[PDB]
Parts: sequence; structure tokens; C-alpha cells
Amino acid sequence: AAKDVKFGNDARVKMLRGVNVLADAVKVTLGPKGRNVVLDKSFGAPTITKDGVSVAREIELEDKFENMGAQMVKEVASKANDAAGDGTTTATVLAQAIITEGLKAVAAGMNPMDLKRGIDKAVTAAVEELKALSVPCSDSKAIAQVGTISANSDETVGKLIAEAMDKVGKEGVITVEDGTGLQDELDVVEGMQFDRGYLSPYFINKPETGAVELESPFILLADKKISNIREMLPVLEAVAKAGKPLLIIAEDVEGEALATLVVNTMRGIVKVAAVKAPGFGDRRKAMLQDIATLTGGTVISEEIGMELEKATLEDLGQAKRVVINKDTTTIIDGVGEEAAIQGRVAQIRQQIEEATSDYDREKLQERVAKLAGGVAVIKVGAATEVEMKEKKARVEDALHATRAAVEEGVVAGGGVALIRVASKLADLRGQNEDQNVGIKVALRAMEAPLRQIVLNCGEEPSVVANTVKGGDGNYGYNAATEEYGNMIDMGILDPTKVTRSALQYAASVAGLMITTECMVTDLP
Amino acid sequence: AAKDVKFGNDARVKMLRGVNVLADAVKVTLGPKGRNVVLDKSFGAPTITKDGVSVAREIELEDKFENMGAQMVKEVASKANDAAGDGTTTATVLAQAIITEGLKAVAAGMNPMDLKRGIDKAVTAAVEELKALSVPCSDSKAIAQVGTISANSDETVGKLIAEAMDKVGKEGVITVEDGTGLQDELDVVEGMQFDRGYLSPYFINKPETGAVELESPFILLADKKISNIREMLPVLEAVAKAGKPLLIIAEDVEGEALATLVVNTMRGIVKVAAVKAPGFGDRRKAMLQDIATLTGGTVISEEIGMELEKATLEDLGQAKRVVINKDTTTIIDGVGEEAAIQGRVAQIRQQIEEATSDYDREKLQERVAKLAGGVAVIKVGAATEVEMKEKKARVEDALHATRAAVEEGVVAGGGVALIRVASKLADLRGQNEDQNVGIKVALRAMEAPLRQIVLNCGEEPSVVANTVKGGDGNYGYNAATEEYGNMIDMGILDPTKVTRSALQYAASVAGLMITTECMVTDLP
Amino acid sequence: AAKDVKFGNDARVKMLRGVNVLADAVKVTLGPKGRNVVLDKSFGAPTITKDGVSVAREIELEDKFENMGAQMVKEVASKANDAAGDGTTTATVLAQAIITEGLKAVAAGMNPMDLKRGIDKAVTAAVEELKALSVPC
Amino acid sequence: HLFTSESVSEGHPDKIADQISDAVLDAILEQDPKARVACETYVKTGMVLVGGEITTSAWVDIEEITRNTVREIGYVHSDMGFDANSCAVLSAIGKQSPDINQGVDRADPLEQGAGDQGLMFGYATNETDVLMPAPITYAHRLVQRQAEVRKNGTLPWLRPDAKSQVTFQYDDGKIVGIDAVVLSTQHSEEIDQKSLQEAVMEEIIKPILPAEWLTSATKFFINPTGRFVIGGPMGDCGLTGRKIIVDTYGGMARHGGGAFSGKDPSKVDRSAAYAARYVAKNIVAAGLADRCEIQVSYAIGVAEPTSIMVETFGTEKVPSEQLTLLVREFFDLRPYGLIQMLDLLHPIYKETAAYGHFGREHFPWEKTDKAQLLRDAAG
Ligand SMILES: Nc1ncnc2c1ncn2[C@@H]1O[C@H](COP(=O)(O)OP(=O)(O)O)[C@@H](O)[C@H]1O
Ligand SMILES: Nc1ncnc2c1ncn2[C@@H]1O[C@H](COP(=O)(O)OP(=O)(O)O)[C@@H](O)[C@H]1O
Ligand code: BEF
Ligand code: BEF
Ligand code: BEF
Ligand SMILES: [K+]
Ligand SMILES: [K+]
Ligand SMILES: [K+]
Ligand SMILES: [Mg+2]
Ligand SMILES: [Mg+2]
Repeated sequence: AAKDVKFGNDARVKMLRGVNVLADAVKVTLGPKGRNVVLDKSFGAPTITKDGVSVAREIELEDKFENMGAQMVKEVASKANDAAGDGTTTATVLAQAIITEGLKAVAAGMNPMDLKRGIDKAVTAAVEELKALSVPCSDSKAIAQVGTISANSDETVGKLIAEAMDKVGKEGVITVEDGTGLQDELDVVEGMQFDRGYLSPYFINKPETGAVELESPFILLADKKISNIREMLPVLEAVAKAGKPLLIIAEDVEGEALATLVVNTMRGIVKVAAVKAPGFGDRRKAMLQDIATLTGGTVISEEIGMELEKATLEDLGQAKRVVINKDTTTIIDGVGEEAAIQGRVAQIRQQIEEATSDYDREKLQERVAKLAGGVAVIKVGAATEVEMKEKKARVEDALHATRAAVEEGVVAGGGVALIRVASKLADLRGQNEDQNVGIKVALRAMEAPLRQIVLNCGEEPSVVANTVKGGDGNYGYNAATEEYGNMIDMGILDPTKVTRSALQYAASVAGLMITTECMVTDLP
Repeated sequence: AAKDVKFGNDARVKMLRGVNVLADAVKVTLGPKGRNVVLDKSFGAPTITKDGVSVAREIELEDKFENMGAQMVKEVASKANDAAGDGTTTATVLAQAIITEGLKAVAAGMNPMDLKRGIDKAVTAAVEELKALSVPCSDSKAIAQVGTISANSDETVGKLIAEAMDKVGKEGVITVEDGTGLQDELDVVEGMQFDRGYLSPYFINKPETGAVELESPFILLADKKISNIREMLPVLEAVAKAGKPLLIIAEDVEGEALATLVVNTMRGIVKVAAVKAPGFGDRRKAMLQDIATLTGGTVISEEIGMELEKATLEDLGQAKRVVINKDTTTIIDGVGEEAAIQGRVAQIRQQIEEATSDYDREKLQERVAKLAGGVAVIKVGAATEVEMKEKKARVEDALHATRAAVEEGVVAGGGVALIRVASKLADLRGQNEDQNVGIKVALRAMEAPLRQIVLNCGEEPSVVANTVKGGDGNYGYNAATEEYGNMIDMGILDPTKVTRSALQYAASVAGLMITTECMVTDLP
Repeated sequence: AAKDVKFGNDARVKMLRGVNVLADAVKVTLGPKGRNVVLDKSFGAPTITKDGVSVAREIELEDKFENMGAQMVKEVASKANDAAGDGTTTATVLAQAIITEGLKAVAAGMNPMDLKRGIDKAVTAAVEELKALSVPC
Repeated sequence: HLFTSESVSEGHPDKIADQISDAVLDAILEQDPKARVACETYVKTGMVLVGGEITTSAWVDIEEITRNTVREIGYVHSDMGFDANSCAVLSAIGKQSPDINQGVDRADPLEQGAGDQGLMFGYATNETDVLMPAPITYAHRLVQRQAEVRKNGTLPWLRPDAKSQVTFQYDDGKIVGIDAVVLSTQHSEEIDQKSLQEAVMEEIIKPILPAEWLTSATKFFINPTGRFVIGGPMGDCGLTGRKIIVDTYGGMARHGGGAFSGKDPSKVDRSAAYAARYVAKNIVAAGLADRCEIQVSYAIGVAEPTSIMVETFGTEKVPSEQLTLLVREFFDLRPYGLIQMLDLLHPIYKETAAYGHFGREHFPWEKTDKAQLLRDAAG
């Protein structure tokens, strides 16, 4: 189709207008005193959110060049969400400040390449300064404080997340699902369990709980469909010669074998139970192998030329206890060899890296936690679905922030770490004057988040910023109390990874966006 | 598509306009003096309705921002209707009042988050105050009064519901259905009944009612499909010598087997009847086991490893009478053990508390009522279809209100319980001035329903509210007769559950809607 | 569909306008010092051609009568291409000149059929004269 | 550019109606080699209606065909509001026509005239191995996979009702990846929502769509509203011939809109479109073009076609005059000539009723046996 081309200052002005529109839409949700944003959705009720990425993903403009600018800025928030999980609004604010100051410098009559190189050099120095400023976060108090700060100053969710992380440990999975009650509750699962229940209601020997419990049973693993009992006469007779129970994990068992199994259980000859193989596809065989490794047994597969008729007690695993109810099956305290456990978890961990979809990463991490460690679920509670979504988003943000803080560490919050870094980088210089101007642009625009945080509170950002610059160390400003003090003592902690990623992505996008000379787009 | 973004006061004004439009549409149907609302339907004739949720479900405006406001408010009525089944107009009125006062406070310069926190604190205190004020409702007079009040002051429906609940018991099922005559009719079912009839029209022996009437028959329960007569010979011969009749429940019987049964019935050898097994799937087997427990017999199932040829007279249940119609079958006075019935209903109820879905529970209470108790059907009579619809809606509302009142208790109606609760919390305080302002907003908005009722009656709400607030206890204003007096004495009762649900949902939505800064939606 | 009918001088002037448009488009590519013509294509890049038939195959006018004239004259170029492979532009120029002078003679008040007979006789004599002037190559 | 194609399963009432119409056509054609069939079907809650004009010397009762056909999809229960045996089917078909002796005389079958006026189109691209637009082809394959799994019994709680939407992006006119995959299906109430999407994506979405075309940006959507238990003829009106665009090409090719199902091969509204696809597929398999379409025009009461046009989008390796010359002298575009060489007078229209009339190798009109000859001639 036909194209429209604009050169120079006109294109730059349209781009800056689009950037300003998007950034003004996003900026109102920054700090402890930020406000919510209502998002129109044609399929149902509007969704009200405070996330910067959720607001940025929805904005597009009528004008073509302003839409160009908005879409170019959106990638900062998108990448900040994908990489760290937080710092989307801070990244957007930093990108807007870089773009504004750099466009002013370009309009002053300087080439964009030198400004971009100076900005990159300043950010490279700032990353190392931030790494120098970092402090480890190990105790549960710091984790609770990070979770509280990351959830709009909600102490309950921070304490709950800290307790869940302490219970599960370091190699485990914590996930959030919407609950049904009015208050949040935490449920933790020890060992491994899969969402597969008993085949027939006649296997339950403990009707009081509606679940069957087997003490020191066997485990038989099979991938083939079962319709006749002839292949299990030897194994069943061998385990009936011993007395202690047996468990069958197969993909499916037809009613012909169910009849003999249930009649044998009722007549009091051999106590057996049957559960379907969990999952489907290659994942089903993978978790079958995981169960085999943990229970100290060997899988029986038809395709590898192994038949169930020749199976014996060496191909059957063992477990301390097994609890099977209508929906779940739990294996307690398997008797497998440890080195096999470490080998399997290492294999799955290294397989995680090559996965390209985060869904596969989640599945393999869940597999690692199931085979070794524990799994916990957080059921958030709210009266209304809208409040449900709001609380769920806040809890997910807190979880991501706590994870990042555990991974890398914490720095003083409230936007004062960037101020300290900029103050320490005051002696940076470049090859020529324009590179120095770009470095000054980056250093001056590192002060944007604190100014916006103070502005959201209805105070004067200039005097607060000047007072903060006069202090040293972790001295800062508390927006909730409107008073100064030591940021660490008051519990305002910020992960280092979030700040570093936000700064890096904002600078990377804005440096390219500054250099624009002309724009090509379709006619309206 | 391109979006439109509005910031601050403009967005809040548009949202408030939408809220006011929806609330003005809904609130004209509050109290005993409330009028009707007619809703246009494209297919058929428009409907005369007085439900708040029915009116709220239809409102949607042309302007996008006001439409979003209306869609956000509609969830209060939707959730109130889904949870308790009654008290949706009150929830909408409370939500509108809270939104109005909160927007006024926000425009005055307060912080929306602290206002929301104060509102939540005040509502949390009000819930426990209401729990303290509640009194039990057990006698039939109180249930009749609640049913009368909840059905726009109709004595007959209240008395009908009270007597139906007394006859059915404490655990039963009552449903409404369109009638034929001009007067209401109550039909109660005694015994057990499943919606299945005779397979062949030739079993009928009493053309007076067009139905079979078996006196003290045996009941044969077979899970498998009967297709050959060879398995039928032993038990048929055994029951032939006894002389008592026999009834067959199977999933399906083919006509080849029906032929010999019909011939034998005609020749007077054996009086037999065959009906299909009700339901499908696991529930079919579960309630057929329930049939076996009630009748004192054992299910002849191929899945368990028991065959039909080996059946004897011990496996056949007994009952006083069996009546089968074209569509229904009833078992009267099934001979069984009381302790077994109590054990089965205990198992079913302990499954009931584990039900996580509303659709999956009602069948469970139906099974409980079928095993122990009974079911009732209330037929509403009206000359015209529109009157039938309105009367059915009123009867359903009265039924839900009576159920809630029996479940939790009753408080003084007419909007005076909320006034007493708000008067008790006059000393509640928050952490700062903003939270105190929010608490005051909630307490002042808690008196909206009484003012709306008095305004609908055509008087001055201010003087009536002042007079009511000057009293103590259950002192209130009777809107029907326009005279003050004791609310309990006059019989104006409201369940605690509906009031608590309305207050909680209205506050939960309004507090979140207060904290809006900007709204984004599609262009017109 | 409905039709439009024109009689005599109006039809002739419309036809001559169409012929003149097509001939003016074609004849700028004649001789050793003739220039080129750029032809637009819907799918691809424009083609620069000096052929007469290539230019003639693409000329379609907006007016219906001028379009009829252009389509009638395009046959000369098409047949000259399909017969010998060359002489398309020269054939178009000759056709335009004959049409112009014959239309002038007809407007002078002469019988068109006898003009056609005379043109045919002259061309029949000219073919024999050309055959006589030929030299082996 | 971003383009989306949508396909539906065989359990939908319109697809049920289409299957019934074609099933009758095969039964009539088997009994009568030279019958005349023009039928339509209507299905609603518990009531099934059939009509049209069928002129044949044989008689067929529609009841046993309908029960056999409906049972094939799997409507053998009353849980979804439609059962094969419990339903009732009525006939509103005029089995006789007044013109059975007046026009019985024929002059020459090889010079038969077209009975309708209009222009028909064909289409074929080398984007896929089946010479078909990709988004429509993969949409048909997804619902085909669901039916095969449902019939296999590994997924017994699935229901016949299913709908899929596949989105493809094109960069410089070539496929570079898959953007969004949507599969809407009806399931039984026993299985919860969470287990539902896990089974469908890993056994239907995963082993059908190419793995190398899936990137990290691909978005999978399953059950947007969250509950698709309600379905069947109860939830939607059923009639014949409403989504011809879905059956033919999915919108990537201009179509005349002529209905296909329930029509005999004698009418050019169906057979001539088949020949156009056959010619278009043949002319593109030889490598003469990257994409090609055939425009064939016919007039009512006129034997010789009025005009035949070929368009290529500028990807032709030879001038379009040669392309037009080849199709005229190597393909018999006669209304009866294409009938004989495509031998469509066989009971083969039952399988064509569902899952697209085009895009299957076993179809007589989808053969590429003439591709080699055209390559030699044009080379
Ligand atoms: N009580 C507080 N006092 C001062 N600063 C705070 C306080 N609470 C949070 N902050 C700062 O405000 C920022 C909140 O950003 P937020 O609105 O969560 O957007 P995002 O985290 O998506 O960038 C944090 O970086 C934090 O340093
Ligand atoms: N005779 C009466 N005098 C005073 N108040 C009444 C009387 N009857 C009903 N009310 C009050 O009016 C309210 C009726 O609400 P209604 O119009 O049924 O809408 P909803 O029940 O959906 O909130 C009840 O809460 C009740 O307390
Ligand atoms: F707004 Be960010 F995701 F905390
Ligand atoms: F308007 Be409510 F349902 F009584
Ligand atoms: F003009 Be011709 F083709 F030389
Ligand atoms: K934010
Ligand atoms: K009402
Ligand atoms: K030339
Ligand atoms: Mg955050
Ligand atoms: Mg009411």
C-alpha cells in the first residue's frame, strides 16, 4: 500500500508525543500511593489493575507515528516483565526520561551515535556499581520485608510467602491459584503425589476417611494397556506368597482384570490397589521412570522388549506407606538409591535450559520439585472476582520479587540506589563532548523513579530529591510515612536484579529510539 | 483497535454517571411500595419484573466509560444473587452510596488506598456486630413471616412454604414449577421415586389409574444389560414358587426378554415388571447401590465378580408396595435396616462437604432427601404467562430467604439492623485521618436502604431515619402501615446471611472502584 | 444492457480522437532517434519498451467510443507482429495517416465505399511495385 | 500479514445436515446411475426435516440412512439433547417430476449445455504439501485429530461438538511461524477444567502442528469462557449450506458462493468447481507457477463456455498466453467432458461432506497425474 514519510523534527515530535501518552498512562501506578487503572474488555467486565505491563499491553493510538512510538516503548515493559517479573513501571519511567533528555540533546545539535555510546558506557558502569552495592538476602525477615514491599505494603502476604518458602526450601515450586474462601490459605505437599485415584471403590479398607492405606507395599510399573490377568499370575502369586501388599501403576486396566483383583482383595488372599498412570505422552513415561528411580524399582516397557510375565520381585519397588484417595495417590518414603535421585534431578535441570516455552520450564521444574523437595500452593481469597484478580496479581508479583531477591540480593528501595550510583559515577568521561553529554543524560535520568514516587504522594519532588542527595549510604525517604530515615531499618528493600534489568532494558531501547531520523508508515 | 484514555476527574465523572444510571434503574423496586420494571425481549413478549438482578443484567449504555461503570456495578447484584439468592437491590443501593461518598472524599483530596482500608475495617467490624445481633429462627411462625416478607407481603405463599418445609423435614428438596389452575398447589412425595417407567405397556393390570400396583414384591437389581433369557430362569423359578411379585431394574432389557415376561404375566404364572436403571455413569451405580441399601438387597454386578445365575432369594429386596406409571416409579416403605440408612447418608453428607461445585452438590442433597426424607413441588397458578413468571420469581425468592433464615438466623428488617450496627461502631478509628474518613463514609452509607424505602413510600426519609436512630433495640418503621413500632412484633424479619452478603459485596466492589485514576477503552 | 447510439460526425470525431491517442502513444518510438515508453505492470516492476505492439497492447481509453477506435486500430499492430515480426510502428503510422485523410475526404462530401475501392486498388498496385523494386539478399 | 482460519467438527448441526444430504446422494447415485438430486436438510431440537427435488427411477427410505449416519458421529445418547433413535425424521421430498417424458430425448451427450449461468474459480498454492492454504488445512486437521482420538476411545469424555481457530503470519509472502492456536471443544462434566486443557494440547495440538513452526511467542487458547458443556442442536439452529467459505478455502480464494452439499454432479454449481481445482492443482504441481487460479464461466442454456481466464499474481515462469493455450488444448472444459474424465458418477460424496471438500489426496479431483505432461509441453 501507499506510504507516508516524515523527516526529522516532525517525526521526532510525533514519536515523543506517543511516548508521552503511553508513559503518562503507565506512570500513575508507581509507588505505595499509586492508583489503579481500569482496562476495558469486550468479553465481560472491565479489569482493574496496578501493573505497569498490563496497562502498557493495552495502549494503542489512532495516529500512526504516535502508535509507532507507543509500540517501541512497550517492549521495555514487556521485556522487564519477561526477564524479572517486576520493575516494569520503573523501566518505563527510566526509558521516558532517557528519551526526553536525549531528544533535547539531539535537538541541541549533536549526533545521536555519540549520545547512544555515552549512555551505554554510563549504564555499563552503573551495573557494576549496583553489583558493588548489593547485600545478600538470606534470613526470613528480609524475605518477608521484600514480599511485603512488593505487594503494595501487605504484610500478610509477605509473611505467608516467607513461611511457605521456608517450609518448601530452595529446590521447590510455589504457585498461586484462586481460592474459594474469604481469606488466603496455604497448602503444602510433602513427598510426591499425582492426580490419579483408585479404579474401583471396593479397594478401600478404611471407609472412615474414604481412602485406602497400604503399609510397606510393592510397586509394579507398566505402560501397556491391561485387559487380561494372564500376564500377572506369577507376580501376584509371588507377592501373595509373602503377604505384604502390592500396588499397580498402569496406563489403564480393563474390567476383566478389575474383577479378579477386587474378588481377590475381598476374599482376603492378596491386598492390591490399582491407579492409572498419571499424565500422558512422553511426560507419562518420564514420570513413570521418576517413580521407578525413587521407589528403587525398574520399569516394565513392552517396546524395550520387556514382558510382565517374566517379571519378579527385583522389578518391583518399595515404599514405607501409600495413601490413595478418590483423586490423589501419594508415595511416602521410597527406598530408592540417592545417587540415582541426584542424576535424575540433574538431567531434568539441564533439560530445562533447552526448553523454549516457559510452560515446559514450569513443568520440568515441577517434576524436579516432585522428585526431590516439596510443592506448595497459595490459595488467595477474595469476595469478588475483580478483587480476586487484583490480589492474585499482587501475590504473583511478590513471589517473583522474593525469588529474585533470594537469587541475587537486595538494595535500598524507594529509588535511592540509582541516586547513589549516579552520584558515584559523577567523574565518568567519554571520547568527545557528545559522549560526555550522553553520560550526563543517563546520570540525570537515573533520578526519575524517586521524583515520580514523591510526585504521586502530592509533595514537591525537587526538595525531597535534594535532601536525599545530601545523605549518604541507605538514607532515603519513606513515601508511606512522609519522613526520612535509613531505608534498610524501615524495611524498604528492592532486589538488585529488578533494578539492573529495568535500567538495562530502558537504556537499550531508548538509545536506539533516540537515533530516529525518519518514519515510514501507511497512509490513514 | 485505537483506544481512548481519560485521566482523573473526567473518568471519575463518567464512571459515576454510569453508576447513577444503573442504580436509578434498579432502586425503584425496593420495599413494599416498590413498583415493577418491564424488560424488552427480542424473542417474545417483554417481561414484568421486580428483581434487582434481573433489571441490572440488562442495563448497558452507549457511552463506553459509563458502560464500564455500569458493568463494574452489575457484579454486586450478580454476586449477591448467586450467593444468597436474595437481597440484591439493597446491595446495589449500598454500593452506590459508598461509591458516591468515596468519590466525594477523593475529590476533597484524600488518599483512595487509606479510604479503602478504612472501609474494609468498618465492614469487618459490622459483620461481627451483625453476627452478635442475630437471633435463631426455628419455629414455623418465624419461617412463615420470613416467607411472607420476602414475597412482597403475600401471606398464602409464606404459609405454603412453611407447611411444605414442615412436612418435608430439615433435609429435603423443594422446587417450583408452572401450574395449571388459578391457585397455588403443593405436591409432596413420600418414599423413594426415580424418573423412570415401565418398558412394555402390557404389564398394566389396573386401567383405573393406568398403572401397575404390586403388593409386597421382590426387587431384583442387575447392573448389566439383560439380553438373553437363559440367566433369568433360576431366580424366576425361585420367585414363582414363592407367589410374591417381582420387579427388575436393569440398564436396558431387550424385547426378546420382555416377550416371555409379558406372556407369563398374562397367563398368571408370575407378576413381574421391568423398568430401566435411572441415571447414567457412576451416579447410576451409586444410587442403584442406594436402592439396594433401602430395599435390603444386594446388587448383582458383573464388575464385582458375581453372576446372575447364582442369585438366590437372599439377594432380592422387599418393599410394601411398588407403583409404576408411564414416567415415574415409586417404592413405598422399603424394608431395610435403619442403621445402614444412617451410615449411607453419613457417607453421602461427608462427600457433600467435599463438593467444590454448586451443580455437583444439588444432586447430592437430592440423593440424601431421597434416601431419608422427601421432596416437594410447589405449583404456582396464574391466569396469564407474565403473572405466572412474576409469581414464580416471588416464590423462589421467598424459598431462598426461608432457607437462609433457617440456616443462619434473622434480624430486624426494614434496614434498621444496619442502622443499629452503624450506631454501635461510632467509636471505631483507623491509623490516620484518611482511614477515619473512610470509616465514617462506610458508617454513613450503611443507612441508605431505610432512606430509599421511605423515599419509595412517599415521605421524608430524613425525619424517619432520625426518629428510628433515636430509639433502641428493634424499634423501626413499618412501611406498609406507615407507623413506628417493634420490628419483631410486627413480623418484619430479614435473614442475617443476606444482609451480611449484601454489605460485604457492596463494600468489596465500591472500595476498589473508588481508587480509579484513569480509564482506557475503545474509540466510538 | 442499455446502449448509446451516435450518428455521423460525432461518432467519426470520437473515433478519430481515439485513433489519434493510440497513434500518438505509439509513434514516439520510430526511427534511430526514437525514445522509449514506460509500461506499468500490476505485479512486478515497470517495463521499458521501444516496440510498437507492446505499447499498443496496453492502451485502453476511458470514453467508450474512443476506446472502440483504439481497439479497431490495435489490430494493425497485432497483425503486423503476428505476420512478419517487424513493422508494427510503421503500420500504425500508415493506418493513422490513411484514416485521417480518408475522414477528411468523407467530410468533404464523398462516397466512402468508392474511397475504399480506390485505396485497395492503389495498395494492390503498390505491392507489385514493391515486388519489382526488391533486390536479393 | 495476520490471517485466521476457522474450522468446525462433524457434530455441529450444519455439518450434521451436510452429512445427511450427501449420504442420501450417494445412496441415490448407487441405486440410480443417472438420477437428478437437489436436496436440502434442516435439523432442530428433536425434529429433522428434509426437502428438495430428487427425480429418480428408484426408491429409498430416508429413515435407516439417517439413523445410520447420525450414529456415525456419535449421537447415541440423550445427555446432549439429541439421540439417533429417539429422534424423529420426516420427509418433504417430491419424488416425481412432470418433465420425465417430454425431455427424455437427447441429441448428443458430448454437446450438453450448462444449466446455470455464472463463473467459478479454483485455487492452489505450494505452501503446503497438499497444495492448499495452510491456515484452513491445519484447522481441518485439528478437528480431524479430535474425532480420531474420540473414536479411538482413549478420550471417551469428548463430545462431537468442536471448533478450532488457527492464526498464521506471513513475512514477505512466506510462512515464518504460528501466532495463536484456539481449540474450542465440548467435554463431559466429570473431568474438571484444569485436566481438560492439558489433554487436548498435548495430544491434539502437539502432534499435529509442526514443531519447527512453534516459537516462544505462540499463544494457546482453550475454552475462552471456561465452560463448553452446553452444545448440540439444542444450543444452535441447524440448516444446510451456511459456511461454504469454511469448506472451500477459508477465505484465501474468491468463491462464487454456490452450495456444494446435496447436489448431483449434473449441476455445474458443484462439479465445475471441482474441475477448476483439479486444473489449478495440476497447473501448479508442474512448477509452472507458485500460485494460480482458473476462472471458468458458463451460461444457462449455452453449451460452449463463454470465457476461460487464468491469473497467476505475476509468479508465472511463462507468459499467460501459453498458460491459457495449454489448459484449452489439454483439459476438456466441456460441462459433460469434465464429468467423464473426472468420473464423479460414483458413491463417494459421503466422506467429502465433512472436513472440507478439498485437500485430500484420495479425491479424484485432487490427482496430479497430468502435471508431468504440462511441464514437458511448456518446457
Ligand atoms: N513505603 C515506601 N516508601 C518509599 N518507597 C517505596 C515504598 N514502598 C515501595 N516503594 C518503592 O516504590 C516502587 C514501587 O514500584 P511498583 O509500583 O511496584 O512498580 P514496579 O515494581 O512494577 O516497577 C519500588 O521500587 C519501591 O522501591
Ligand atoms: N412492611 C415493611 N416495612 C418495612 N420494611 C419492609 C417491609 N417489607 C419489607 N421491608 C424491607 O424492604 C426490603 C425489601 O427488599 P426487596 O425490594 O425485596 O429487594 P431485595 O430483597 O432484592 O433486596 C427488605 O430488606 C425488608 O427489610
Ligand atoms: F508494575 Be510492576 F510489574 F511492579
Ligand atoms: F431484588 Be431482590 F432479589 F429481592
Ligand atoms: F516497431 Be517494430 F517492432 F520494429
Ligand atoms: K506498577
Ligand atoms: K426488589
Ligand atoms: K519501434
Ligand atoms: Mg513489583
Ligand atoms: Mg426481595
